[PDB]
Amino acid sequence: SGIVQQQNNLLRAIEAQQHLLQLTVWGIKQLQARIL
Amino acid sequence: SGIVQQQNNLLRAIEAQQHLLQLTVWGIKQLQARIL
Amino acid sequence: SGIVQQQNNLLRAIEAQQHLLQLTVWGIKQLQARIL
Amino acid sequence: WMEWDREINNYTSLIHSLIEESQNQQEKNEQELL
Amino acid sequence: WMEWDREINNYTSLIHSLIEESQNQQEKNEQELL
Amino acid sequence: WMEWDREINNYTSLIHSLIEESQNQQEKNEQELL
Repeated sequence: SGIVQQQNNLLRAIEAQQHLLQLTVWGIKQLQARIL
Repeated sequence: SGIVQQQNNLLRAIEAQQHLLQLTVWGIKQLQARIL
Repeated sequence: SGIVQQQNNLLRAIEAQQHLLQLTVWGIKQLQARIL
Repeated sequence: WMEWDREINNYTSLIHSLIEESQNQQEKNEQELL
Repeated sequence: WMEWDREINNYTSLIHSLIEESQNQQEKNEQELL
Repeated sequence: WMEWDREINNYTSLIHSLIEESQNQQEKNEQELL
């Protein structure tokens, strides 16, 4: 159970990081549009 | 098995995100070279 | 054990990536401060 | 920059599929535990 | 850009909590194995 | 920016090692299941 529980915690961590990844890409494209 | 299976799915997700991380760093260094 | 072991390896990978995520955000805000 | 764009979408699509596959296996694994 | 800032801190706080929760479950799961 | 560079490579090297270690444990764990 603790393993299935930990897996859920890891998956949620990856999904959270994925949002962060999208936000940094949005930041990069915004800055690139004005500097390219 | 489902746990080992899920672990594979998580690991592949992390590796995919790692590529994304590298791409954003490449974007940042490119923009930094021209703005520094 | 190998599963608990793999979970540790995944968690450390996510934490490492989180540092990378913070560093790219720092890079983005730095470049944004000078281009906004 | 166009290659970076395609590589950014390519990996984003693989990550979406893996996050979704994992979401499903999470439900299945929780079911199998019960 | 202010929304991006808040969204960046919002997800960073959720990731900190999940990394910390996982850190604890890692210790508990290692204990249960022994 | 030079510190950021070193910190970026430092974490990239730790992530490579952990992705590789995980890749190996994935094969070992799949073997142990069979």
